[PDB]
Amino acid sequence: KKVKIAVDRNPVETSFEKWAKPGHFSRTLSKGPNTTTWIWNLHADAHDFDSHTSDLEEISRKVFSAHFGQLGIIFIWLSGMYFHGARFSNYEAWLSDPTHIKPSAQVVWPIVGQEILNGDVGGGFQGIQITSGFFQLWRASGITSELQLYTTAIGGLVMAAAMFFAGWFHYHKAAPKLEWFQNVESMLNHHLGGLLGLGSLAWAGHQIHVSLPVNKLLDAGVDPKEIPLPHDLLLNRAIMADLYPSFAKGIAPFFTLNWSEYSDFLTFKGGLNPVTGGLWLSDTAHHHVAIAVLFLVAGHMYRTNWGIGHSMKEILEAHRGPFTGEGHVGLYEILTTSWHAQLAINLALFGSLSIIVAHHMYAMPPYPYLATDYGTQLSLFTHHTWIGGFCIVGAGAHAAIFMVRDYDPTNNYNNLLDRVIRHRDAIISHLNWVCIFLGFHSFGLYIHNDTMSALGRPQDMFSDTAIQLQPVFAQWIQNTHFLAPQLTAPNALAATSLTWGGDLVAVGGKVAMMPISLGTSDFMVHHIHAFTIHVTVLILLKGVLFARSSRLIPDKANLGFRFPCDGPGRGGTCQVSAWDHVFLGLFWMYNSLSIVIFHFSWKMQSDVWGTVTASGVSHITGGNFAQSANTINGWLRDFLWAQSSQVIQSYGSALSAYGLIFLGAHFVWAFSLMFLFSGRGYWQELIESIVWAHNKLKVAPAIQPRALSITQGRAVGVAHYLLGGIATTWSFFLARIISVG
Amino acid sequence: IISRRESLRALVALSGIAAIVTYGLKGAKDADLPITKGPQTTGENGKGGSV
Amino acid sequence: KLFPKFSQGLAQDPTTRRIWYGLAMAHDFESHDGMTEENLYQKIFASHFGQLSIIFLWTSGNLFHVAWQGNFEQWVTDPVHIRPIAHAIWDPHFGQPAVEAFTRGGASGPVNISTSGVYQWWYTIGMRTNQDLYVGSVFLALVS
Amino acid sequence: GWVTFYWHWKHLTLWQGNVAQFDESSTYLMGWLRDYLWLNSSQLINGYNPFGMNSLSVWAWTFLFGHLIYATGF
Amino acid sequence: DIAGLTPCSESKAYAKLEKKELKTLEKRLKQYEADSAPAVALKATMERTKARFANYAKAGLLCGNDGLPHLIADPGLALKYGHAGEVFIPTFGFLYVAGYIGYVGRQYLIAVKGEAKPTDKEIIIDVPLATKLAWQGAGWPLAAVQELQRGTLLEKEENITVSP
Amino acid sequence: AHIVKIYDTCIGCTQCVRACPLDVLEMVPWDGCKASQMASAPRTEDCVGCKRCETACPTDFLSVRVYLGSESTRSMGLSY
Amino acid sequence: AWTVPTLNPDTPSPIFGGSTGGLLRKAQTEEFYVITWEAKKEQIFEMPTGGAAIMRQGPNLLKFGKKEQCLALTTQLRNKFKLTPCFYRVFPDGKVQYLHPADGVYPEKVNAGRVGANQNMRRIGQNVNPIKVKFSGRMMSPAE
Ligand code: CLA
Ligand code: CLA
Ligand code: CLA
Ligand SMILES: CCCCCCCCCCCCO[C@H]1O[C@H](CO)[C@@H](O[C@H]2O[C@H](CO)[C@@H](O)[C@H](O)[C@H]2O)[C@H](O)[C@H]1O
Ligand SMILES: CC1=C(C/C=C(\C)CCC[C@H](C)CCC[C@H](C)CCCC(C)C)C(=O)c2ccccc2C1=O
Repeated sequence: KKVKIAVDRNPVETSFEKWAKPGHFSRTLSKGPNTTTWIWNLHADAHDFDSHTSDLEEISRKVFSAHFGQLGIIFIWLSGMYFHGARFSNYEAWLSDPTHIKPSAQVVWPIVGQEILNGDVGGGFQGIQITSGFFQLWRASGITSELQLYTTAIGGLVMAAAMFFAGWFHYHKAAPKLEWFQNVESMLNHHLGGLLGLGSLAWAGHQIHVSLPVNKLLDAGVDPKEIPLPHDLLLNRAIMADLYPSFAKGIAPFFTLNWSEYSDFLTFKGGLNPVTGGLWLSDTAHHHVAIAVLFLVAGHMYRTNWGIGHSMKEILEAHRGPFTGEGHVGLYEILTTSWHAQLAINLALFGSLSIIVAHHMYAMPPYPYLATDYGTQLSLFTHHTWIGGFCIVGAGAHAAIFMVRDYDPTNNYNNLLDRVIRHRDAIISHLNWVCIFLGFHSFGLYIHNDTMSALGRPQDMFSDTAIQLQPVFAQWIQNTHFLAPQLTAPNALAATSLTWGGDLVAVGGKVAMMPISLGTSDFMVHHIHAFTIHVTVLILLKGVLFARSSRLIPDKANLGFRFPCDGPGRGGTCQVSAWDHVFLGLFWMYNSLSIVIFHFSWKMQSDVWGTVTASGVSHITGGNFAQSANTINGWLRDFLWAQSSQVIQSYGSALSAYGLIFLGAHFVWAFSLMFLFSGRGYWQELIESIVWAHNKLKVAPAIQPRALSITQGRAVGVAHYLLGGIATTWSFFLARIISVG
Repeated sequence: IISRRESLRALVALSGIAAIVTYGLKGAKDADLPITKGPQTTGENGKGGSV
Repeated sequence: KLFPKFSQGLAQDPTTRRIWYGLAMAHDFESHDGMTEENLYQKIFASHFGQLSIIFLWTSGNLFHVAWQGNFEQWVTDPVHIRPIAHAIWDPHFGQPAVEAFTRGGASGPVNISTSGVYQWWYTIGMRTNQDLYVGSVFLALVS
Repeated sequence: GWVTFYWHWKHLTLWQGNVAQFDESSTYLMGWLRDYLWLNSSQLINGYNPFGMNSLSVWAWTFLFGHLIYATGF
Repeated sequence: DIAGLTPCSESKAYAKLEKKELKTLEKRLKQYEADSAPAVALKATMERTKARFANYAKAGLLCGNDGLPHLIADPGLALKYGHAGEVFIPTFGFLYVAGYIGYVGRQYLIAVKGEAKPTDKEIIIDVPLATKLAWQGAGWPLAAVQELQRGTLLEKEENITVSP
Repeated sequence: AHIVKIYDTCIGCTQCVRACPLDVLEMVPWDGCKASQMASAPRTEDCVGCKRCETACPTDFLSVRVYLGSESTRSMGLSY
Repeated sequence: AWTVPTLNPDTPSPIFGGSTGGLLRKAQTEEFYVITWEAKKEQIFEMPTGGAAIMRQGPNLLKFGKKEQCLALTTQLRNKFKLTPCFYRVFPDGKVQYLHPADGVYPEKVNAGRVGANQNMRRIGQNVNPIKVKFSGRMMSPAE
């Protein structure tokens, strides 16, 4: 059996002896400090497992049990939210009136006057109005009681200690060998089939047998203490046949292939559930069934111990063409003896999945009473774009680390990876052009509209009453996908969302989802998005391809991944390393994603969100997006100034914490400019002047004060730039959208 | 007319002469330059609000 | 090769920072090539004439555009409600709403309200008529 | 910038007449933000809009022009 | 009434703002049953609030044009008019604790340099040593001014310089 | 043409020469050290001034020393 | 025994399909630097201009546009593979100049017969003040 369990018994003694000696992992740190750069290099090099040792087996065991540590912390984090969902919440009261009672699950302690953050969220309850949307998960899960939240919180603590056991066991007691990890055929067969396939089979079975009969009784209208408990929905088939009359046929229509007889509770409805605003749950049930059958089929693709199935070395080495030399030869060997090469491809798509998730959830809101909660909708979009955006920059960072550390010029000869480096000047320069092309022809349209509107020439702007730049292609797709149930998807009862066209869903006198009409302001801002992503690509891909060498510095890989510079010579070589390109890319990721979440938070408030009266529905900001997003001054006036009037005068209320962090993150943002502008050799000399006054009063420390390193003072700078930048928009968005929505 | 460098330097400069010295009087189009118009209705009010 | 006449070490520079450092250390007289201390003080002393001749040409410019395009003779009589005028506007990029929105202060064409406040300084040192302001402009233009 | 924020805003509240609107709000930094920068930039940023424009549009344009040179400095 | 001021027990914008806050709490209190803990919490907020106004007027805090407690940070105008508790008492209540933390941290660094490698005992704080200096540093001004008289507080020009 | 001038505090451990990415430095005999050698810079026409030499000198207040002078097409590190 | 080897361009290049990081128009006007080594066996090195080239047995001729691009090639040819290369400097009038083992022995080891230029028989802390070297024709460091 080439695919087999292979571990090593007791590699590391479970002992506190190495906790006594910090910096024990590295040669350069184990000799103790003499300098405050020791304790920063301790935390910097702590999880740099490739730099501790050279053994790939010892690296692999370290990242395998650290992943149990991250999963074990997520299980604490989930079990916190079910516990704070249970003991300090209004989820009992929220289910009876989920239109007026604001979701709240954080309650503060009345000490310094901070009990004013316990707002009047309704439901006989005081607490911080949450926006993470767990109450919409739980109605979609059919929880209906705070007993169920408490039992799955205890189930979360149990699972977290099991995950902490597992990382302890699979590192200290019985840790795997190297060729266990290098069975990537067996890993994908198990993860596509068992994790993704059987997971969505199991969750569909939760949706068939628990969530569908509970949420059918909630939509038909039953108080949640009167609904049958979901174990009674298992043991009694006669209850299920009352709601969906095809459970009386049992599981006979499945094996007799009479699957059309399951049409009551596996549907293809589409659109939205008009009672609750969310997606249809029977639609999501047939979703996760058909997802599961797809992944279990795809989970039997790769060859492990019997000759059937594909082998990824042969799949890669066969796809070779006349333009690319050897083709994909040698990519299997570098995606199996390098974690950073795995981590780059993983963080790319997993970050790109998060932005797929964010865009597919305002438009197709999967949870009951999710869409009318405008606070949850704004946060669940905004969060999952940022979490995507960091992970995409992490793809650029750890691809560069592959090029510096784990790249092998020997085994990479005239494959794709060798030929990308050999025309890396053509790659960056044609990308340099299209960023400059997108720079003028997207942002200069805004400067044109600023100038024409300031010069009293509104007929010469780029707007709808002026030179019209319509998004012809995206308006064409909305005319097709709304007409898709006509003949291209004839079994759909409605469209796949309501952005494509049609009518709105009114739930509780508020718009769940209405159609989105794209205009010239939507044209300009989508090309702003194309601009900022191509520049973010430009910086990160320059760091990947010029990680090893350039015409500037030929021996750059010998200097490593994270170095400051090569000195002031040849004009200056500040920020030439591949660390420094993923330093600069974080600002453009910040610059790209801020305009994404600004274009979300103002298109929805102008053209989607708002109260409906069946009398000419009014939106939140009155319908002023295409009227005003032509100009930078429109983004200044109508978005950053008009909508800031709920974060600046929110004092004396529960939203006053958002007013503090609005000033708090305006501080921390600007605090970063002390680090982003200045440099070390100033601050080291200033320390010498104050070590002098500490020498004079005999309080000279033994761990000697040094200024922060060159790369560290940059890394402190971009960390406080992003923390002060994002938490500004966090508190701006939430203090806006909790009040007006 | 012009074939060398200093002949072309004269012709570009004299063509810049011939446009601009006319543009102030004959070349200010009725639709292009609203400053070269007549004094229209109002505008000469105080700066607003208070003093 | 010729533009930094002061620094021949910049004249041997084949790159484009030759232009940038020809500008920025052109007034760093202590580091020019062949500079002596008698040659140092003479270029500083003539440059102070260059600063003075700019200031008086600048101030004679303020006296001219107020005397010609300003409303100083109208502002003398009512110095509270009439707003001051710096210099009239000729921007051919304007539109017609941007002509009539900048006509203010009782003037004919578009104007700029002078916030520098040289009317209040001139009104209290005896200036009353525009003919007293042209004479001051021609005087400083001679002195410049 | 700190001496001129304090000069201007104590003089705005003096010249408007609401001399107590400073002393209530100058004691804490939100009143610097929502009563001096937010409140007094109402007619500035309205120098040009899609409704029209007025005499403040040359100072409205420069106010965005100043933010542009500033950020180009970073 | 020291510098254009007034006692907060005597001003009326102070009492107007007290009645402003209790108005906001009571119109927030009205949404709940009289047994409910979201109303028990708000009535406990009021009795912390109303005692707070009673205690600020009890201490004789100075209000002004805005009806807020204004502080007088000058001895001779606080000692004379009975306001040393505003600034002049906590300016020594602080500077006891401040130089306490300084002296304990001083004595820990002085008594660690005579060792094998003192940099190790700035990571790993000798807790039986550090707590011992923590308790016995409680008379630190009595110990510092005796060290101030010797010349052992100030190290001489053994200190490190660049180019004098 | 950058100005590289070294000093008598050299000990001749020749780490500056091995660190120089442009062969500016070489090792000349000199009796003022145990290793009987002191560096020399006969090729400062080729120097960029990237200061990899004086990142590598062990001696306090570095023995090798680079003064950034006037930049030719070799000092700016140009393939063009 | 050693003196000044010459060049023939007949010697074969490494097998490399060409990169865009190679020479530029500076090679046709100013200078370009060629590098030679004698390889024992056929193996795969990294080009300093990005990519990977394979060396062949015998002499190997390669050309670059910088001096660091050649010495960052010998650095991985001497430390990794224990070869002994040497690179030259070719001018577009055909003139060639010998550069790296300029007296045969590599510059980390003493040749006892190379001349100690650019040295100060004094300590770096014993420089003069810039007031003494002021007005030295051009701007001048006190370390001269
Ligand atoms: C799957 C996720 C993942 C994983 C496993 C890694 C793993 C690694 N990364 Mg990596 N990275 C990721 C995502 C990931 N990264 C992303 C998303 C980015 C883009 C932001 C980067 C950018 C990046 C860079 C630029 C570098 C690494 C480095 C490293 C290595 C060592 C990290 C270390 O020891 O730091 C230990 C952990 C810390 C020092 C903590 C950092 C403190 C953060 C910045 C503060 C923020 C915390 C919180 C959000 C703020 C609120 C806290 C509150 C108290 C205020 C290790 C291989 C380094 C490396 O390989 O060096 C050669 C390196 O230089 N990564
Ligand atoms: C069908 C079997 C199966 C399943 C379900 C998984 C599941 C998982 N593997 Mg995995 N793996 C498998 C087979 C399987 N593996 C095989 C055969 C190999 C060898 C080729 C590996 C090698 C491997 C590596 C190297 C890594 C994983 C990781 C992961 C986790 C992904 C993290 C995530 O997305 O959260 C999903 C989380 C959940 C679904 C929560 C449920 C967790 C369950 C209870 C544990 C997984 C089931 C377990 C494999 C069955 C054995 C039970 C145990 C008692 C013996 C996830 C728990 C990564 C990880 O997180 O490390 C810990 C990781 O680094 N796997
Ligand atoms: C608002 C501030 C600002 C501006 C304008 C720029 C501008 C630019 N950056 Mg940039 N940058 C900034 C802040 C800014 N940056 C910050 C804060 C950082 C820190 C991390 C960076 C980091 C950064 C990197 C890392 C990169 C850029 C890049 C670019 C260029 C791409 C855009 C382009 O070509 O469009 C064209 C220019 C504009 C749209 C500016 C407005 C000009 C208008 C439209 C017309 C021009 C006026 C006209 C000619 C009239 C002239 C009058 C006459 C008298 C002269 C461009 C030069 C990328 C680059 O150079 O490659 C493409 C790149 O790689 N920048
Ligand atoms: C993990 C293994 C995968 C398979 C999943 C098994 C999960 C365990 C579920 C056990 C719960 C009991 O499930 C099962 O109980 C009863 C006994 O047939 C069935 O109940 C049915 O059968 C009884 C006798 O036949 C009658 O009262 C009715 O026909 C009807 O109530 C339920 O339709 C079914 O839900
Ligand atoms: C301010 C600044 C510094 C100075 C920052 C100093 C060195 C560090 C800031 C304080 C550190 C975090 C020490 C404070 C906490 C210590 C652990 C001591 C704790 C003692 C009590 C507070 C518990 C730099 O070193 C620097 C370097 C490069 C570019 C820019 C800069 C820069 O802008």
